[PDB]
Amino acid sequence: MDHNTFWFILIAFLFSGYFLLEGFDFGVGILAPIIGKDSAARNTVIRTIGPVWDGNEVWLIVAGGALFAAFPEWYATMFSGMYLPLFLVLVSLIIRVVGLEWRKKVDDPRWQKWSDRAIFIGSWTPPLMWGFIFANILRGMPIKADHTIDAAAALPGMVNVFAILGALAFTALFALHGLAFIRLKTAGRVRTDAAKAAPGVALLAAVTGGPFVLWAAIAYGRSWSWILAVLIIAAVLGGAFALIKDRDGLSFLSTSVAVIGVVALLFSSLFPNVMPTTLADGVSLDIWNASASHYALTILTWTAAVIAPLVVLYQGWTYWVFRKRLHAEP
Amino acid sequence: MDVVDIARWQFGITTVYHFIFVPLTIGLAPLVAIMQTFWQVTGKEHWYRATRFFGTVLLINFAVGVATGIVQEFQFGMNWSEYSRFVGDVFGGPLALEGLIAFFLESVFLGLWIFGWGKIPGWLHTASIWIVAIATNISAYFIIVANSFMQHPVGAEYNPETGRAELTDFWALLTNSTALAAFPHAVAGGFLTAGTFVLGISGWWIIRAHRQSKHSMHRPALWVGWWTTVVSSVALFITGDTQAKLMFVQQPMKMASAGVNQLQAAAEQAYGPGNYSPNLFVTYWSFRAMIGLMLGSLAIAAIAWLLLRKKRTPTGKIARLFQIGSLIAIPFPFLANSAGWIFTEMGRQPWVVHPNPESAGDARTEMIRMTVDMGVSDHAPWQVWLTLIGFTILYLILFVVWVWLIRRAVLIGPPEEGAPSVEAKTGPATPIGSDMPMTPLQ
Ligand code: HDD
Ligand code: HEB
Ligand code: HEB
Repeated sequence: MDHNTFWFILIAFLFSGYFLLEGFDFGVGILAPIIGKDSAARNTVIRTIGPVWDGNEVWLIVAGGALFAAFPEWYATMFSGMYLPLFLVLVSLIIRVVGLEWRKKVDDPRWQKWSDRAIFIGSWTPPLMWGFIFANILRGMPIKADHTIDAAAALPGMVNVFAILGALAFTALFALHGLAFIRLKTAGRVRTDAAKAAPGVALLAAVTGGPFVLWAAIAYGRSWSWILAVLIIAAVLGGAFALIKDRDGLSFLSTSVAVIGVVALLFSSLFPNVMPTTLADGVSLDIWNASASHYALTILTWTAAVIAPLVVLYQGWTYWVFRKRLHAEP
Repeated sequence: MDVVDIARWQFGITTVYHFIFVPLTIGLAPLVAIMQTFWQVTGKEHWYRATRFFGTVLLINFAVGVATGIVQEFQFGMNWSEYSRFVGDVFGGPLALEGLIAFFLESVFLGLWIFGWGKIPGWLHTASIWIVAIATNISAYFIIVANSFMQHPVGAEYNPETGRAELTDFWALLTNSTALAAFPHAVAGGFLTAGTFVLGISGWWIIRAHRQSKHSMHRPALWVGWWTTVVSSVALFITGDTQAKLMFVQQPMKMASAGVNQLQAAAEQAYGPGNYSPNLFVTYWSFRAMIGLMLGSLAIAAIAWLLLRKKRTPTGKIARLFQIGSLIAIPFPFLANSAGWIFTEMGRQPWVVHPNPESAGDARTEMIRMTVDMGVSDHAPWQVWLTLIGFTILYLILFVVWVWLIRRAVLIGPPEEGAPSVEAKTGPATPIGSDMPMTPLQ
């Protein structure tokens, strides 16, 4: 295939790795004060993602950088049009960074409660606002002839039913993903508490993502987009089901398939376009008018093919080192 | 005030906050790795205590360094879309490589260092901290390659069809003389920061312990910091001299601000009418500040050597003056790094991508220039005001908590233990105050 198609697929892969790894991250963060109900339990829940959340954050960093290098026009238009939503994502991410890293610098209840507030904000805002952003990307934006979005007139238009439903769907999906992750990476009473809170998280995922995934597949997708949406819904159901059957390995795998399917749907229903225009006079961005040079794509392809597999290898080795399930002291 | 200057202020504030914390990481990850290697090979307990103490400081600094970093990468396209379009072909490659190699290495292996003490062999733990140090240096290199393309664009050709500078020589971009000169200098700046910090804290604690085995870690750590400070000062002098020679040729307007009228005339008669000079005051005082604060670090190093020779320890009012001098000298390299980068970015003005002087004749590369007014994403000013205020307040809170938390860790002092203990689950990465209230009782 062309290099443009290859780098569209690579950006989709980077965003899927992000939304997958940072997805359980946000699920663990959201469900820490919901499942914990206790300092010992909440600390173990946060400790599940402690050693590996920085790498998950990096995946986002690389998604942004590679979308800047492969598709500069896409990077500029998406990030300038969606200014304030991205600002909210970034503020919550900063607050989560400090809330997670500084959590153990002080052994005091006031410090821990402020850390919990930081973790709450940084685990709730990013899923919501990423769903908002990506639903608006798929629906379309007021893109002009110069590939520029006003972002002040476009902001009220962004607040629509499809974007709100996407936000809720992303939050529910990442909550289910983090729940399956907690089931996989904990032992003792914390795991049982996660099982106790499984029904509510599942129901919300099934009732919000399903409508959203089907709507996005049908209205703005292709003829097989409904097939992909059915796969996503079935993956969510299997993940919720495998959790009940104590298949915490298979539950996390199924919710993983669900998240990657959501990303694959959002990008395949977008391809070949990269930024659908809502203005008739304006021009939509695709993998050709919004792209880097062939030489730049060649250099990027070489470096990415050489380095990214090694990154995945040693990150997986780290996840293997920290494979042992955590326990909660009384 | 219009959106351009608000966006400039936001970028400046956010990334000045970021490089408040970057140099300490750049210098201290290597120093912590060195201290832990010493503990591994020599076996002495005081090296383990030094590892724990300065690794506590390192982890606090690394935390605030990551968040400010996150905003900078996105801020690029959020606030400077036209810039992000003109250069993303050639500028975005170094950013992608930085994230893919250096950020992944440092994040993954610092997670291992913080959490995987007994889960891996101790030599592999020291390898993890060494990898984090090397990865921080690599990230410095790739970021500096990107900024040096901004300062001195090479390896790019203008494409009139896309109206955009496009990558045509990857090797010329990576081995840009501006990048190859500015990278060692930023590394030596980070090392000066960390060495000054270690030296000041260790001298303060030597005096404090004398006034009050368990504190035996201060003198070896003091000498580690002393050697780091001296070597980094020499490296800074050499690399800054190299960069001065480069800046003479590539960016005559920067040094003329550190003649300005002749260069302004040539600029307006080559790129059209308009101001083409930086802020003379800010440039002048940043450059001088980038120097005087190094003078301060050297002063503290010399005084520490004078007072602490031959295992000596001051006992009079000299001891109190030495403690005060150490604590006062600690912020000097942070301010020096900030001043140097402020000089760089303000003297870059009014260009977000500077016109390469050698590229003037070449038509196929003469259009790689861009100004700051033409590179900003057009926003309603209330949005930029909102983001600037939010970032400034959040960063002020983070910096205040950071100072408080390092002060708490330092005041707690070195760990009583000299070797990791299965009980209390402590290791070379455990923070000093991890088992103490917000205000420790003693
Ligand atoms: C000379 C060194 C240097 C310079 C000039 C910069 N940085 Fe930086 N950055 C680092 C050196 C560094 C680091 C030292 O490697 C940090 C700080 C602490 C850390 O963990 O990594 C880092 C972290 C860091 C992170 C966190 C990613 C992660 O580790 O998870 C991001 C997203 C950025 N930076 C982005 C930037 C951007 C967009 C810059 C310019 C506009 C920039 N940095 C200037
Ligand atoms: C390339 C990459 C990069 C980098 C690395 C950097 C790094 C840095 N930086 Fe930068 N910037 C940039 C890119 C960049 N940058 C840009 C693009 C801009 C836009 C233009 C202007 O604003 O100037 C800025 C801008 C800017 C500013 C503002 C100025 C004006 O006026 O405008 C400042 C202050 C700064 C500082 C800084 C620092 C300190 C540092 C160290 C860390 N900054
Ligand atoms: C660390 C601390 C420090 C120090 C000490 C120093 C010291 C010094 N220095 Fe520096 N810088 C710095 C930090 C610093 N620094 C920085 C940060 C910067 C930015 C980046 C670069 O550039 O590289 C600079 C930069 C820089 C430059 C260039 C600028 C531009 O780029 O434009 C020069 C020329 C120099 C010189 C010098 C000298 C001569 C000295 C002696 C005094 N500096």
